[PDB]
Amino acid sequence: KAVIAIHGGAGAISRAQMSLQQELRYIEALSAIVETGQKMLEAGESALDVVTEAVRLLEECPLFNAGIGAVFTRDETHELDACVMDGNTLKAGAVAGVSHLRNPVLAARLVMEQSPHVMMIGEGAENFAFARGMERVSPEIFSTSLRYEQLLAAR
Amino acid sequence: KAVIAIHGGAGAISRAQMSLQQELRYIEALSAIVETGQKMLEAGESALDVVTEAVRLLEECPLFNAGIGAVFTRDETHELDACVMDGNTLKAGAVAGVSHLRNPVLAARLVMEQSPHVMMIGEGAENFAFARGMERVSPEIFSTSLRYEQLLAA
Amino acid sequence: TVGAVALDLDGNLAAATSTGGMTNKLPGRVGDSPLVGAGCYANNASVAVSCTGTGEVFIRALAAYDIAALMDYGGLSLAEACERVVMEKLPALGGSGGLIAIDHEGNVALPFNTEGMYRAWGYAGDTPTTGIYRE
Amino acid sequence: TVGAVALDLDGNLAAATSTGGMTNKLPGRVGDSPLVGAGCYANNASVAVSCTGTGEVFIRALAAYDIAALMDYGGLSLAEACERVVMEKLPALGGSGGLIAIDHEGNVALPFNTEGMYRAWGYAGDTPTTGIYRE
Ligand SMILES: [Cl-]
Ligand SMILES: [Cl-]
Ligand code: NA
Ligand code: NA
Repeated sequence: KAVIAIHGGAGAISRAQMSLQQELRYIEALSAIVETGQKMLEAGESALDVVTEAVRLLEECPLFNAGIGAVFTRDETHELDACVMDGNTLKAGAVAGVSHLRNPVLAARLVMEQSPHVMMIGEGAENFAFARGMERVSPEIFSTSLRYEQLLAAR
Repeated sequence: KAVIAIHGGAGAISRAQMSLQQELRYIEALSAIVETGQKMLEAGESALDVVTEAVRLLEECPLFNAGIGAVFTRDETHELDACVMDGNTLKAGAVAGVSHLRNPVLAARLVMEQSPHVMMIGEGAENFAFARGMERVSPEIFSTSLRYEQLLAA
Repeated sequence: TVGAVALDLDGNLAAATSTGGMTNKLPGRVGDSPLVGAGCYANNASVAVSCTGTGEVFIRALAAYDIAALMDYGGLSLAEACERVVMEKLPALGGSGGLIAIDHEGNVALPFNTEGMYRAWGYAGDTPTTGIYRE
Repeated sequence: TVGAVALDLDGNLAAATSTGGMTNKLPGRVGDSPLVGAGCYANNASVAVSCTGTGEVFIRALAAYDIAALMDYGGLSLAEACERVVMEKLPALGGSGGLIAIDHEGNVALPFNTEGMYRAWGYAGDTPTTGIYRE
């Protein structure tokens, strides 16, 4: 039977500090994304397309530390990583240290499909993606007041 | 009981294209470096210090594609990577895409020993190494006529 | 960190992981998420895995590949391998976090050694299960 | 690519790998050399490994850790694991290259599936062996 699982991160998620309504925002976002994946699998979409779309949506979701809602580095910058692997072919693609790609998982899929490489980093990963028509963004698009406050608190 | 092995790259090393004198330069370089390792291990030096020094010497050796004698990228640049791992603690350190560090394996040992991290990349890796007193070099120091000709030939 | 694993109707496994990394991290630091076999792995012979947690330890332990190798070579079940890596091996190295895994037979595991992991799973054409806290 | 593995008098294993990568490679491409478990691995309980070859395939197959896992979980000898990875698994994925390995018992292996591998080894207090070609 086709099946999907997703995560949005493991850590010290505190019940005492949450309201039910705050918890439900996360539950609703996870339910919406796993349901999108289930429907795609039911429709005969590939595991590779299902995991890419589920991760793009978790990136898009500002509640999760990937894409929009990315944590800040020491320098108040965003550096994003991602990987995708196809268990059939054992091909994989990955980017690390990218700041100007809205959807790291799509750039990781671009590395797998439009290069002979598994892993690209930094400015070269970005230039590879821009040469293939992927759009350049300002890392400011990832910034959320919630994650900026965790940085200020972290200091 | 104590033992070292080293390599200088696996690939289509062509006997037809080599003279004996060219081959002996590789044998001499490998022999010198493995003997430094043996001596260090005989003397009770740690496996981690033995592999770090053996790799710094293979980086130093222009006959091998690491450090001095690094191949050129499509852009006629050098991008160097290295990793070291300590089987006792399972700590590891690594750098990738560094151009301004003479000895990548020493920068990777710096990541292991002087950061809480395992892997640093690019300018961030370089800045971390410079903050810990490792010298900045021009990537020009890695360039050799031999490797530049293999780039033109490609 | 986010991730997804899936087994499709053709019996193919895949995995993806994406992250911002760790709050206040050193510029240039890479964790497990983009490393094949650390934060992300899939193989139709075994499992698809996506990890979340203290990246350094997931790299040192090759967490994702270790699930597969424990099943493939060690003959552990998904549940046995997940327990071994998340509840024993990663804490022994000072690692905290969790992962999601689906095996080629469609068994699913969402182990974590943390207070929480934002997670969900579902069989195609069924209602999904969501979770935040421990069971 | 260059590398080194060692076992010391205290019984500790270590590995290091360093590379310039590939002539004419795309700027930003990372091969196996800096990736824990792909181009480099050491564990006192198992093996130290340094790899050299077609990096992408060493990453996909987790070549260095695969040696350790085959020995640790599969109960393969060093020679058996080296044969499995370098002579069977890597060529099956279109990979070529080799590696050096030393296990916790001090067995040493320098497998390669290529025309050559620049290599050397020696026991403490014994005479070193060098090699370039096969045989
Ligand atoms: Cl309520
Ligand atoms: Cl002669
Ligand atoms: Na997000
Ligand atoms: Na060199």
